[PDB]
Amino acid sequence: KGKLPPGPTPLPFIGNYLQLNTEQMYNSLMKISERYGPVFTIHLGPRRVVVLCGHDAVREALVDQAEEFSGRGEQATFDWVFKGYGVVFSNGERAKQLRRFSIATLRDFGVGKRGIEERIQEEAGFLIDALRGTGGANIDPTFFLSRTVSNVISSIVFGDRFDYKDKEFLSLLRMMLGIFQFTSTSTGQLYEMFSSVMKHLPGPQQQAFQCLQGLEDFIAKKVEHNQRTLDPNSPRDFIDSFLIRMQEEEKNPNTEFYLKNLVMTTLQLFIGGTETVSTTLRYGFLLLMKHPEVEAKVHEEIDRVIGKNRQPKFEDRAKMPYMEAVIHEIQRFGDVIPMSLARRVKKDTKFRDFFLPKGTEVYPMLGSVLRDPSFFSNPQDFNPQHFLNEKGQFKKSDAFVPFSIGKRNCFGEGLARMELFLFFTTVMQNFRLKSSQSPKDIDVSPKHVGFATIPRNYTMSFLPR
Ligand code: HEM
Repeated sequence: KGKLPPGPTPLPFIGNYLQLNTEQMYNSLMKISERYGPVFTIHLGPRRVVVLCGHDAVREALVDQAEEFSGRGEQATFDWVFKGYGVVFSNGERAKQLRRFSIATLRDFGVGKRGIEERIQEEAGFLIDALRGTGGANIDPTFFLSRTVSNVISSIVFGDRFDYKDKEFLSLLRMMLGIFQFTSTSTGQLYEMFSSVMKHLPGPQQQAFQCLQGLEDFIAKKVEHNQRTLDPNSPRDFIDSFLIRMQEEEKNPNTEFYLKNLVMTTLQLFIGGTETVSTTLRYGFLLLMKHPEVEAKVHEEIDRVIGKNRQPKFEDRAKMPYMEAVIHEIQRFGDVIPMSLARRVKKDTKFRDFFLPKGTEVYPMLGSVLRDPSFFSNPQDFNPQHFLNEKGQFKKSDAFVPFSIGKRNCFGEGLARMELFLFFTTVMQNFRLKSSQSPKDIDVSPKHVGFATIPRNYTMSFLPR
């Protein structure tokens, strides 16, 4: 039929604003889906976007027509500081160049090997100390977790970990949490529509830019330091590596390796490798307290497979199917990045008898995939059985796509999975979770759902086993 997907009729400038709700974009987009189908067109202000709902539609596009959908779309709040630079929000040659360099530079510093595992196990041991540091008192786990997580990716890029007491470190973590929380509030989602005007007006968005400007300034600082303490044959970290390449590409006018890409790519890995994992852990513990029966089974498997003395190791997962189903169930229910990171068609495309012209933005509704009623029997509930078969063995699912799928998929998935398995397991081995309220009253529903999925604020206590 050679034509763009159908959808609600837009008014000038505001688009389909009146047919949406900034506080609940996902729900609003799904409602519209009920009427136009799993694949439709919506206008976020002047942003013409094609929405993909359900596993089938998403896998077809991002995987079956991968190259066609390999373009990177936009996220206005982040593009405020990134402006198309860095590996995450760049396109074409710039993205091809930075992405390839990032993956390799990550493998050279241990990602996917013994070095990174040992670094994660060491940081895990530091979390344990910190948790015992509480003496079982009821606390907000938020920053206990992000400090631990952030130090993993920090080791890669900045060269070493941060001190848990380092106050500038706390400051940087508050900025990351503040930014992810803002992009999920209705104002943050309204800004996705009217950034052209909102970026110049007073309001919460300004505070969000300050936090981004604060993380950039910090990155710029560290880079300068590395720039004047650099050993061109011995790179200390990601930043030194990039610098090496930069010096090596000075006589090339068209290189993609210059200061701005270094700063942004770094700020992106720092933020990306922190908040997403931190949020996942934070939500997961909430879910475990809400479900004692599960915490109990996790303990049975941990005690049996690992014991109480040695540290859990990554390979231990092959022997812990239940613990594996849990982490998946946590990522599925969590739905951390509900609408993934926008994609855009790299060139005119024919999709399911629809025409998508070059440049069209795409919204892969990963949340609609993690809950596709056709791959999970009770999508709305937290049930590890979703990833286990009859004999209690780990069962994979094609609908499991928290890291998205396709050519611009999360290349931090490996590190994230190793972190999630080592952190959850090691904490569960050493503690039992005491929530501050009767399980039945615990609210596991989200506080904010926008660019991210944010669990509700809560306190708990870690009692020694
Ligand atoms: C449990 C944690 C994490 C989740 C749920 C997650 C999720 C995502 C998602 C949904 C995307 C977009 C994929 C697409 O375009 O189709 C993405 C992008 C990416 N992630 Fe993650 N991520 C996590 C952890 C990490 C970590 C630990 C790192 C860093 C080492 C990281 C690095 C990135 C980067 C650099 C991109 C952009 C890739 C590109 O543009 O080609 N992520 N992530």
